[PDB]
Amino acid sequence: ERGWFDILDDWLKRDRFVFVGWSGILLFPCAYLALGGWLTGTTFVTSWYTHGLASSYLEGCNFLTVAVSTPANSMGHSLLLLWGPEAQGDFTRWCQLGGLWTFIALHGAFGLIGFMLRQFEIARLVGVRPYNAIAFSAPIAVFVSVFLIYPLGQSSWFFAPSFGVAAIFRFLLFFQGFHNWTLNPFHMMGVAGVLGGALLCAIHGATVENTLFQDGEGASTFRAFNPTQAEETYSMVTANRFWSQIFGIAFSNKRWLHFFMLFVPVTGLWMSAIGVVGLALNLRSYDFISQEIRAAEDPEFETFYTKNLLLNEGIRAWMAPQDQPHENFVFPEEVLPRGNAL
Amino acid sequence: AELTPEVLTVPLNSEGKTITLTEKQYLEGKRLFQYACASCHVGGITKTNPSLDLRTETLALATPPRDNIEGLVDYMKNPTTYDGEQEIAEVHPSLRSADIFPKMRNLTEKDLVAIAGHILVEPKILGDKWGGGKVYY
Amino acid sequence: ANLWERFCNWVTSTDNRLYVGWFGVIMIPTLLAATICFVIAFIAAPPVDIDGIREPVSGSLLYGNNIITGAVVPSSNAIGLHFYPIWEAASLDEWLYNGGPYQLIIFHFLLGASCYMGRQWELSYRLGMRPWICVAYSAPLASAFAVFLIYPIGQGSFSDGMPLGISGTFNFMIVFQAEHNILMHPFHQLGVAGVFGGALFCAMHGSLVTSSLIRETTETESANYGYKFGQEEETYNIVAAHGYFGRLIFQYASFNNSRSLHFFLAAWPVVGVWFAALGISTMAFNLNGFNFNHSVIDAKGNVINTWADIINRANLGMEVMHERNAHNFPLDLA
Amino acid sequence: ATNRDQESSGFAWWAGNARLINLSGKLLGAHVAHAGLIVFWAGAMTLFELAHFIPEKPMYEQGLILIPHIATLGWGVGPGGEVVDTFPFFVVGVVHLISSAVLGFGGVYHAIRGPETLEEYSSFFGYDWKDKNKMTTILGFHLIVLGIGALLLVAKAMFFGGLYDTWAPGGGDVRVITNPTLDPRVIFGYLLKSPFGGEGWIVSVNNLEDVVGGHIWIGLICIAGGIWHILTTPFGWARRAFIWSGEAYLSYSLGALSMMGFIATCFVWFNNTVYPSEFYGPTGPEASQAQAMTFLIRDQKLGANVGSAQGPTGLGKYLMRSPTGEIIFGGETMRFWDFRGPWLEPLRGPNGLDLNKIKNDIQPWQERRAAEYMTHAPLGSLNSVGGVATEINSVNFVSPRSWLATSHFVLAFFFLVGHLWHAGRARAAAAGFEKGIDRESEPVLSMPSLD
Amino acid sequence: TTGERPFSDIITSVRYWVIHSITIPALFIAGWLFVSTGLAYDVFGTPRPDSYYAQEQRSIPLVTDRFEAKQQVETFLEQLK
Amino acid sequence: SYPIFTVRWVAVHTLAVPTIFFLGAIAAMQFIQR
Ligand code: CLA
Ligand code: CLA
Ligand code: CLA
Ligand code: CLA
Ligand code: CLA
Ligand code: HEC
Ligand SMILES: CC1=C(/C=C/C(C)=C/C=C/C(C)=C/C=C/C=C(C)/C=C/C=C(C)/C=C/C2=C(C)CCCC2(C)C)C(C)(C)CCC1
Ligand SMILES: CC1=C(/C=C/C(C)=C/C=C/C(C)=C/C=C/C=C(C)/C=C/C=C(C)/C=C/C2=C(C)CCCC2(C)C)C(C)(C)CCC1
Ligand SMILES: CC1=C(/C=C/C(C)=C/C=C/C(C)=C/C=C/C=C(C)/C=C/C=C(C)/C=C/C2=C(C)CCCC2(C)C)C(C)(C)CCC1
Ligand SMILES: [Cl-]
Repeated sequence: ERGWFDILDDWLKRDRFVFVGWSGILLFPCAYLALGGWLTGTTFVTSWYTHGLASSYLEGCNFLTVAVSTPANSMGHSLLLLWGPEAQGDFTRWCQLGGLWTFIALHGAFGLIGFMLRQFEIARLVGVRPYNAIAFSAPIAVFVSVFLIYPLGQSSWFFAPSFGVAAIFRFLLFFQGFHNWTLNPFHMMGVAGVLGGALLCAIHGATVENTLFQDGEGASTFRAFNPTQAEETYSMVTANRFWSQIFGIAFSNKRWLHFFMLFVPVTGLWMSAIGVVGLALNLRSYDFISQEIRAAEDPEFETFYTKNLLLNEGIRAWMAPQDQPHENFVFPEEVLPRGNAL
Repeated sequence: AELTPEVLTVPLNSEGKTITLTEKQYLEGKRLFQYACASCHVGGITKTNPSLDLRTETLALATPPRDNIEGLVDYMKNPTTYDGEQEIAEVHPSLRSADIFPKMRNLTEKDLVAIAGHILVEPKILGDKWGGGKVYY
Repeated sequence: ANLWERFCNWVTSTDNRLYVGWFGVIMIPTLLAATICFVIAFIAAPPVDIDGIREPVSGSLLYGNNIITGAVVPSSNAIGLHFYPIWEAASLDEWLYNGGPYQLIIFHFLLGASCYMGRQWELSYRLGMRPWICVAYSAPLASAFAVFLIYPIGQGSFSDGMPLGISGTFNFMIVFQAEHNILMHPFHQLGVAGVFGGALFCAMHGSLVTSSLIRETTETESANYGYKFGQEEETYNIVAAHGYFGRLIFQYASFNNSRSLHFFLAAWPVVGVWFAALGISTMAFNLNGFNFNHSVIDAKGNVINTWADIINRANLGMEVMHERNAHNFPLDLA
Repeated sequence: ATNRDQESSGFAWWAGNARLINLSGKLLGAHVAHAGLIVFWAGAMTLFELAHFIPEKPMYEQGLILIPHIATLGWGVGPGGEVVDTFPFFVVGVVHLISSAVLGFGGVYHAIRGPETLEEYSSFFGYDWKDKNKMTTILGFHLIVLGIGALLLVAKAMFFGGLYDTWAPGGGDVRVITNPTLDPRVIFGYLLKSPFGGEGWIVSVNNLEDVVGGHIWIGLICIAGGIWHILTTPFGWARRAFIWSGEAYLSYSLGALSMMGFIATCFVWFNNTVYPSEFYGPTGPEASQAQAMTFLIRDQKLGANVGSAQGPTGLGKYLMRSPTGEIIFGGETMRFWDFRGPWLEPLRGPNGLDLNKIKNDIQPWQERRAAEYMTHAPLGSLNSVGGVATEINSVNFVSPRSWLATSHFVLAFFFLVGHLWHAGRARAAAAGFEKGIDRESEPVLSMPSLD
Repeated sequence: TTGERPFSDIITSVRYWVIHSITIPALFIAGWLFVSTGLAYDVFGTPRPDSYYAQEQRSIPLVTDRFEAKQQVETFLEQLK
Repeated sequence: SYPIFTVRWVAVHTLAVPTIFFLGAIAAMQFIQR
């Protein structure tokens, strides 16, 4: 049977400069539209009607301050389809209401699905194991938990991260002030995975580069390697003795070493995602009850935990009126928490 | 919203005469205020003495009144304490003390008017932000 | 074979289970001193007047702390950058009140860790290796210098050095944001690219090598038994790995030279963390992140807020609340 | 194309300047052309500064780093550091810029026209890195040049107009230095001071007599050592301790430059004598003390007894004791009580700040000086918005002390990395394994197992 | 190789540059004019510097209803005189 | 010898064509005054 399906399959899987595949039918339009929407919005589109913010090059923002901002809080969790009941097919209104945000987030989510399908598809054609796709589950878990689950637990898309450099910084600081997110052990595990992954990346790269066999005569050692050679290009034995004597322990199994390099950052990102799922419901690690009971009764008891909550309290009171304009917070000067003099 | 002649119309003196600045005057006042004054007066406050600001309501109750062009131009020639009782040229920049405040040496009478006009117009634009300090940033 | 040569040959011997070496002669006592003091202080030290205002902060477990809130508390703001060894105090009780232990721990630790870096160079020389592993370690080492020594020097006090604790670290980060807007500094941004990229390329390299392991085992056994320590032949097919990843992106975005691939794995996080360490070290002299507060103005002159101004609101809340009793004058100039 | 590709030389293009290691003639050209770049920048940057300079603004409000260096040497300034004559700044710039063409000329000639190697052309200018005698002779010549350079500063100070003295009675002025400190206990006592707070090692030098006398000692020492190294060759203990190669010698200098960059970073951050605050702006400690002074003065004028005002913590609101008893400014600036400055010392008594002087002797010029420094604290953003990180746009300011300290920390750090890179490589190349491990001779395979 | 013409071949060919010395500046100028004619403002609904606020108001025209949001924005746009 | 219009050709231009148009738009913005 060589019908139209099989002929299409032939054309999709041609060895070309940019491989396409069946996954490409999902991947390429969604990736292109998510990226083009971000570029279109950061260049031309305002956040005046949803946030009270300028957010485009057209308005005078720079690369750090442009964003595609979330919709107004009054949209709730609306899909904000261009043809939906809010914009009613009006492209200019759609832009003013935050439609580009759900546009980017939703095409981005399906683009990510398409990229992971691409990893499966190419792996199956070339004959390799699909561990690259498996590792890519971690960025997907992060994207889905932060950009979809988190706002879906909150009141509206408004509290999702906006797509911009400084907008994401605001998101970090909001999470400190409101959620005490540095205190969360699921974030801590994520920090461990990311920093441990960066550590492993540096240390493996340097160890290989400093246990190389002399396989050529030049002072540039890069040339003395051939992709099809059968020999290891560096000494696992010498590397093992170095770290055993420097650090006490060392890798001795090169397969374990490289699975571990997959394992550490992937696991950390997955742990951080779980904690953000909790924050969707405000299920925070905000306090230590034992600390609060002592400190309430004993005005001489002070720790770095209690010092940090006062910082959180400042963040909330000083940023909330501008950051949540739909709430109409009016905080007179006399209610604002402040230390002496400042 | 636009910088209109209404915005640029400020009291010239205490008797109720007004004067209408040009946009070029206002913008020149801003540049010269930044040059000579904003190190202590950024945003209409006073970093070395926060009890006294450049809000028009505060300038109105100074002695003599400073909420108009002539009062402000006089202040930059011969500044006084808030109650008028003492002359503070020795510690506040002025034409009288241009020898010890060298940035005042190249200000002309026309510059003093432009600086004065900036001080009187900015609160009409910024509202509470002018002289309000960090609470309004 | 005199006694000095014997001692020199033992010190530099490549047969010791842990290499000592000449750097190790400084490393071992200083690290032991710092470790012993840290453990004792973390468990049992009494509260410390970190900001010099007779307002002691409790850092140890026996005084009401858990693992997350506990710290060794930086030394008193009244001491500033003065040297405060035990023998400068009238008693141990004075030394403990003023945060003496913090100074003892970080000075011994920074010495010990600098010698740890020399020791990495030294052993590579004894084994006939190339010498640059210690250059990679200079990135985390420089970062330690930045938060324990350089930042206190520029601000004039070890009381603004990073605390030795988990929540103390968070306190340091939050106040740093308030006072320097580090999120808007391109060196911290390069640092984030360093560690986000390092974690990405770590998972990348690990998954690609794992994806192209040559079948040497049955399904009931760990594939790790397919590699034998010391074997001459490579354990995965880099051509198949390059063939997969080249098709994932495009052919010329993929490495087929393992040496330059591994050089890239070394360089990217190390260079990024150098920039992060330099960010902390230059904000120690108050060259702060980008300030776009009120940068966008309308035709009349109304301020139009951007996300930078929202960040500023959060920074203000951090600023006005930190060290709530320590400021008598309106500007927090250090 | 001698040694001008990777095949002939062994070095790829991105390490291309390593192809010069044994080509002394082209290497000479590279060094001379590069010195031309240094001299070019010095001349051009000065002219740019002068073109952009308004004499009525303080230097530190104008982004100047070179004119402050010239003014400190006593050219162009008078009492209080006021600019009286900008022509010296013009001369310094022009002469450096013109000289860079001479150096650029000789650099380009030796690099691409002259003999590639100098050993065949001249045994005086030729050298072998391994010739310990020749290398110490070249070193000796340059020590003599450096020693002469240090004596030129002494000559400027003692015979050609003097130096700007921020501490001069009457507000600061150019002063001829007639009795430089020569007592070696003073000069070398600076070298044995602790580098911690209240001591400050050599960064604490606080008077021009010590500065000038130190350069007399440094000049002699450099000239003597330069003669010593012309006439001698390294001793046996020295021969066994070092690696004798071009890359090794480079690495030692990289270590030395890194150390000097870190010292300069602190010098400009803390010292207000050879970096006068009139030209560079107040130090960080200085501006913080000046705020306390400003509000002590304001509040005392309103009728506060500042000696007895208890602050919210129980410590004095304005005044307190240091850990050794001295009367000092309160608030967070308690950390900066080691600061010394001409505008503050008249209030100092044997016990520290003197309450009678505070009540009676504060002069208007001190109030002016403290308010000026408080409002030019070395704080500012990367885009040069002056002030704390939370300040709004308005003031275009970053202190020269911040520009100079940050730039030289960054440079000193990377030069430390360069030292480690080249020292580790010089060691490996001398021993013969800088290209990797010999498979048939892998040292670990001949060692006993660890367990 | 995958059969397409090498990029280095293409971008050093005179024919490539004959074509793209026109198509590149033409696109650039079209982008410039999209802004300079003011058309970008009207396509996307972005305020000009003089249309963030009415002359005396200081309140944001914030959208506060889901299904009348379109009418709210149009009402805010009327109130700019 | 080689084709002109390939998949790679389309992918190059779907990216390159809007980029240039946007660079011109953003260049124009640098001359807008309030
Ligand atoms: C200060 C920076 C500096 C200096 C002084 C040098 C100097 C040198 N390099 Mg190095 N190099 C540098 C940076 C520098 N390089 C950088 C950044 C890289 C990375 C790209 C390299 C990579 C590199 C490689 C791969 C090689 C060199 C080589 C050389 C040497 C011969 C160059 C030659 O033959 O060119 C010939 C070039 C020309 C004839 C074209 C113009 C050259 C002139 C000098 C331009 C000067 C213009 C100037 C305005 C004129 C002023 C005139 C006026 C004063 C009268 C020379 C000593 C070569 C070498 O080692 O040979 C053994 C060599 O192979 N360099
Ligand atoms: C006086 C200082 C000095 C001197 C004479 C040398 C000399 C040498 N170095 Mg060393 N090096 C130094 C300091 C120095 N280095 C420092 C401070 C570092 C730490 C960063 C290094 C790190 C280093 C490494 C890692 C290597 C060398 C190597 C070499 C050799 C080849 C150099 C070359 O051709 O580069 C060619 C020049 C380039 C390719 C250009 C680099 C471009 C830089 C990164 C731009 C920096 C940005 C700029 C400051 C600002 C932005 C500009 C932009 C806006 C336009 C040569 C002997 C190589 C070697 O080992 O050979 C034996 C080598 O692999 N060096
Ligand atoms: C000692 C070095 C030094 C210092 C402390 C200063 C300081 C200053 N300069 Mg000067 N200048 C310098 C060198 C220096 N400059 C050089 C080399 C040039 C020629 C390019 C100039 C030409 C110059 C001009 C034309 C002007 C100044 C101006 C100024 C003032 C404002 C600076 C500013 O806004 O920067 C902005 C900050 C940056 C651009 C940050 C640069 C970030 C770099 C690229 C990072 C590099 C990191 C490292 C070196 C690379 C490592 C790579 C790694 C892989 C190893 C400030 C006083 C201005 C002024 O006010 O004049 C009165 C002004 O108009 N300078
Ligand atoms: C330190 C840098 C330096 C060094 C070591 C050399 C060394 C050499 N040069 Mg080169 N050259 C240089 C810089 C240098 N030159 C400069 C700056 C220029 C442009 C002027 C030249 C232009 C040049 C040419 C055109 C030629 C040489 C030649 C030579 C060779 C023979 C020189 C001789 O015998 O003169 C004998 C010594 C003297 C005549 C004494 C000169 C005294 C000077 C001019 C007065 C100033 C002295 C004082 C210390 C200067 C302080 C400068 C400081 C402030 C910067 C010798 C290898 C020749 C060559 O390569 O043969 C093939 C040759 O033809 N040079
Ligand atoms: C650029 C300057 C320079 C350089 C590179 C050299 C280089 C050299 N000198 Mg020369 N020397 C110089 C200037 C210089 N000298 C000057 C100006 C003088 C006159 C005072 C001398 C007088 C001199 C004598 C008498 C001798 C040398 C010798 C040597 C050789 C051995 C150096 C050595 O082992 O140091 C290593 C340093 C030490 C062993 C010092 C002790 C180690 C201490 C504990 C380190 C302390 C470090 C600490 C961080 C210090 C911080 C600052 C401190 C002051 C507080 C080496 C070739 C030796 C030689 O072989 O002559 C032929 C020798 O006998 N030099
Ligand atoms: C710090 C060194 C200052 C500079 C520079 C400028 N001003 Fe100032 N100003 C300063 C102080 C400490 C005070 C209070 C003086 C007092 O004790 O009464 C003032 C006051 C004013 C006022 C009066 C405000 C009022 O009465 O409400 C005005 C109008 C004023 N200053 C204007 C002004 C101008 C125009 C400046 C640049 C030419 C300028 N100041 C600089 C501190 C400092
Ligand atoms: C949304 C939407 C859509 C779409 C659209 C699109 C698709 C677009 C695209 C667009 C695009 C596609 C754009 C682009 C742009 C680009 C740009 C704007 C760029 C720039 C660049 C630059 C600026 C660069 C820079 C740099 C760097 C980064 C580094 C290197 C160096 C340099 C500096 C060069 C549709 C219609 C469907 C529908 C509706 C909605
Ligand atoms: C070798 C080499 C190199 C390098 C080179 C160099 C580095 C060079 C240098 C050069 C130089 C270093 C040059 C210089 C020149 C200069 C000049 C030419 C000048 C002139 C001047 C003038 C003409 C002046 C004028 C004036 C006056 C007098 C007055 C005022 C005004 C004015 C300014 C106008 C490279 C890397 C490329 C590569 C290849 C090899
Ligand atoms: C000018 C002046 C002055 C003076 C000064 C002086 C007098 C100085 C001196 C200085 C000096 C006099 C210095 C010294 C230095 C030294 C060093 C820096 C050393 C080093 C060493 C080393 C590095 C070694 C090493 C080693 C070892 C240890 C072992 C074996 C091997 C080797 C060799 C490697 C004063 C301050 C008064 C004032 C101001 C001005
Ligand atoms: Cl204070």
